Amino acid sequence: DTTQQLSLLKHVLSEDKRPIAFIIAAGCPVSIRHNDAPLIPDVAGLTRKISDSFGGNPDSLLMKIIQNLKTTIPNPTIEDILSYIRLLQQIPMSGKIHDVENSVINALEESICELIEEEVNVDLPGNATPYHKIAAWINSINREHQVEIFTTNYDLLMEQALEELNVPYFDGFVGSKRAFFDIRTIEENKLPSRWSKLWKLHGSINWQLDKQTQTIWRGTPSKGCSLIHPSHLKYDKMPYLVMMDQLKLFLNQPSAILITCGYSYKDQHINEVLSQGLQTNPNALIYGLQYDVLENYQEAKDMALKRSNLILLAKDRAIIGKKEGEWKPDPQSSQDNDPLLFFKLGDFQHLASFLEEISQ
Amino acid sequence: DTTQQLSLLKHVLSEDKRPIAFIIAAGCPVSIRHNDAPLIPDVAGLTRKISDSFGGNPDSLLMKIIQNLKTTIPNPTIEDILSYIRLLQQIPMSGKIHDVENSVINALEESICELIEEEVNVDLPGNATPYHKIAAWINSINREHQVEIFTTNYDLLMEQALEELNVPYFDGFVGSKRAFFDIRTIEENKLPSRWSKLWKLHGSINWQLDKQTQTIWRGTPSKGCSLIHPSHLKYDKMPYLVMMDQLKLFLNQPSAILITCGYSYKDQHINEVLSQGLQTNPNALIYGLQYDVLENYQEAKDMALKRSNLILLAKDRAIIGKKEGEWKPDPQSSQDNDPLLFFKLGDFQHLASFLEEISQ
Amino acid sequence: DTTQQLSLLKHVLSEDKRPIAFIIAAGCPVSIRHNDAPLIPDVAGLTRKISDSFGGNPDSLLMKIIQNLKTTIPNPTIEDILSYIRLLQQIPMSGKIHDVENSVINALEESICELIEEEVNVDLPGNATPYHKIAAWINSINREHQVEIFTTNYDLLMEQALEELNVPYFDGFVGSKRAFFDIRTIEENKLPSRWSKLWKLHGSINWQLDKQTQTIWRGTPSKGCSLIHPSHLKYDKMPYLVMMDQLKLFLNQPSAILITCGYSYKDQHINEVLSQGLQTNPNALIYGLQYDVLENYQEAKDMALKRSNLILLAKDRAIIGKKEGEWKPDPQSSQDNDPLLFFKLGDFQHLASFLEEISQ
Repeated sequence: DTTQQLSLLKHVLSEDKRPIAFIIAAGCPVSIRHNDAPLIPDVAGLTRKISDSFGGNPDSLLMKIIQNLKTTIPNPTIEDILSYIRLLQQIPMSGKIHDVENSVINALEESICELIEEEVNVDLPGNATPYHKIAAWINSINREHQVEIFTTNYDLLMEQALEELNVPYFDGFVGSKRAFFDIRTIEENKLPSRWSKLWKLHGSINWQLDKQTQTIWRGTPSKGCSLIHPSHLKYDKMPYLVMMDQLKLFLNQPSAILITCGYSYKDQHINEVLSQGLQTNPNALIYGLQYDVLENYQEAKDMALKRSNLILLAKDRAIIGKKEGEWKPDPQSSQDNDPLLFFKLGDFQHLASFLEEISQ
Repeated sequence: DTTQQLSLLKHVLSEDKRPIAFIIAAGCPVSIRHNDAPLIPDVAGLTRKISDSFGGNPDSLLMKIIQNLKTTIPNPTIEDILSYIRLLQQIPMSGKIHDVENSVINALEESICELIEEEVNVDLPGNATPYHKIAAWINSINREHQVEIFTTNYDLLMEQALEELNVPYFDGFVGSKRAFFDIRTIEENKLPSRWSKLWKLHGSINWQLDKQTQTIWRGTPSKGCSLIHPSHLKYDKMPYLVMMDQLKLFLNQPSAILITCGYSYKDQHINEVLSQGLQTNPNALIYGLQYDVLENYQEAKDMALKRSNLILLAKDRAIIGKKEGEWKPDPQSSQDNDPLLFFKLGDFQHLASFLEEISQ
Repeated sequence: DTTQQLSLLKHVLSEDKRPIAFIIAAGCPVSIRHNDAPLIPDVAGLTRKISDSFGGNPDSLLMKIIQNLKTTIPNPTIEDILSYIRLLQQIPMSGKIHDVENSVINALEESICELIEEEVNVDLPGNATPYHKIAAWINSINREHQVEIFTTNYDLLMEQALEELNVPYFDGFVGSKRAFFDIRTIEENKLPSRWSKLWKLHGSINWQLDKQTQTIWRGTPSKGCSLIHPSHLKYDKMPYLVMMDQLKLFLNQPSAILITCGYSYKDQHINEVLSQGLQTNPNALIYGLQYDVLENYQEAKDMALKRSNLILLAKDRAIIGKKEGEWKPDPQSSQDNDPLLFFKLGDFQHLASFLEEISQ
């Protein structure tokens, strides 16, 4: 099954008459090897670091909140904890839920934000990283349709890689000193055709908010970024709806394509916007790829079974147009012992190799 | 001054080359006189009746909630109370804030919904009501641009008036038995040019939700309608964002017009969407009219002073393109005593008379 | 004969350049199996249960009327009984024909109306019913020509199946509270091309009449629906002529197609409108299919023998262009005993399977 999918992917990517996009999740940053350790320990890692940082003491508010969430959420995460804490802050919660913290909840969330900021504030080492290969592919060939990239991460790796190889892009903000969030140009949609576009759905580490005018601006990472929010903030002093609107508006164009790398389809709003855009535009496609085994992704299988234009591919099997298929007999593993049919090409490093092979 | 604005409104409404809209708030239902009493006691009455219904006993949860809200917001209302109760429901609030009601908060909100449903579930008496006059104006002349109506009320007066005079309209839902919320046709925007469109921003009394499939549908008013929400519900099993997108998308059309009757600009989301639409489309106009005195409307003054495409008119003064003007010397009141210059036409009955005169 | 007709039907249905229609009679509701019993016992059942409901007592008016009709009508039915009763009450029939019932005829027709109402007031069980498959076929592919459905039944199965699978349609009425019968839009014929159209020729259980203004409207099934009339009512406070006219007007577009399922051609008006429209447009086709043996249908054979563009098909033989043919030798039944050549595809469940196969 490797040959057919590889060839068709080559054909669809080689054409320059179709829009292309990406979705980048924690899989891409974790795929970078450093000191035989993950560059960023992903959502589970960033959750466990907070859990161990405050220790196992039951007197801590954060451990109490985690065990409270265990009753409702089987596997609570940092996103859920942050949303829960912000929610508790929204109302004068002086009750027994916050009896231990009459006002220490603000300090707890402040420390969580600071530690996340310290953890994800790194840079790309060297010029052999996969992001450099991806940017090289992007600027290798001039195409009449712009290449967009959607990022659910907080790190600035992709911006750095796009600047080092000198690929222009527009991420929403326009300006030099304290770039503001320009709105009109976003929906004019008449940027130069050579530009890429980098949308950050979940915010970033450098976004900040000035409460004096209650307006946001992209600057430099300072002590506490107030738009670290994983899509949990105020009403439309908020660009989240606009980035989602941009994803949706992108999906509705004819012969649209999309590729997800490192996404586990565990976020509801992304999933429903993908579903809406996918049904509203039959021509829309999602060539979602999972580095993990498909058996761990019930949500992905449900999505694939509900729509016919979602060519979901996994490590072991594949779902091509509401029908599920497995790997055909091929000598994927030369060794006789454990002849596992694994599609190793779904790894992000291997994906970058694939793109650079296409480009050259 | 009356002559200039009256004539220009007549000319701009008489033309059929421009889109027209309305925004209808509690002022329109309250302007109907019945038994020398208000037909609907408006938001202040709708709140005070609820407060008096549970009595002045401090043991009641609702009064404790009201006094809790007094500490943060000076003037709590039914919308704020409902949002606050729903918010408290969102997390396992078993603490001292909800110590009195371990689980009685759900009962409290259920009773609030039932009582408000009983209060706003009435019908139009006779055929002399102003809504009938407005519908007569709408169907009096065929215009190449559809006339839309945005309603923030919960009553079904507008639908009944449009039905009795046989004016077709599309309110989002398509079907007969238990009509679903059709999404695609909303954004295709290719309905017959004769149809009006009636959008319900704050929900309505007949919308209901089935939790088995977590999908909404408009049917008949049963005991407990789960979409009474004044824009406080789940993520996009929710039509609120779609109606908001429709308001925005309408505002961006060339030479767009809008009229607000009974609106006090006391909702932040409505206000910011109006402002953003005004900015993105300078040609957009808002001929907002207030029945009350201008001195009570700080938000209206602010919006009118920071934008130029908003010809706000009040009972006493007017704001025409970022410049504030008052009533010029005219014999508005014949009586010598208290020669108050009041633009009395801003009341909804007088507005209906004005439209009737224009149509005939 | 199976292969050729099956292939030709596949080709004619697969094309998106032609109008398509359906006619749905009691065969489709009865084809549903429930508790090893018919979901609706069809016209014979709905007549015999009325007969047994009033018992075998000769003192009953209804039994007297049935035996009176036996003299003229060999096999009287519920339609004939209802028409006869409405005729009897149309004039002051105080004579010996109504000597037993000075005023009890109104009570008799009432009780008949409610009894029919409860007997036909059911819902679709599950999601494996054939109607769901038909709607899935309808919305499976976008076609430039709208798919209409004509129904002679009183049940609301088709509406429920269409709206559960998110299929829009227009059944004549426009509105939300008490949807009125809009006339102009019916003949404008400029609805969005994506919409289906569901016409109810024989009325329905939810249509009602307000005598204060003598106007009809679709609402919710209440106690006694005054428009269950099987095309026997007042003059043009009556939409029957309009739906008949709509069938006629549909027959006149070029390359028009039509399929009847469960129809026995026992209605004079439908038969003559089919014949006349088939005369006027020789390009019109009717692929009438009978689940029963053709020998029971003299009317269908007569009509097929009068016209060349009516490819009538039966269980045993077929009539293709005024020439009658029988089943060619094929191993339809594997068993040697009773090698009956029966076209099993004429059953409605099998038709739903056929449409599902075409769609997939």
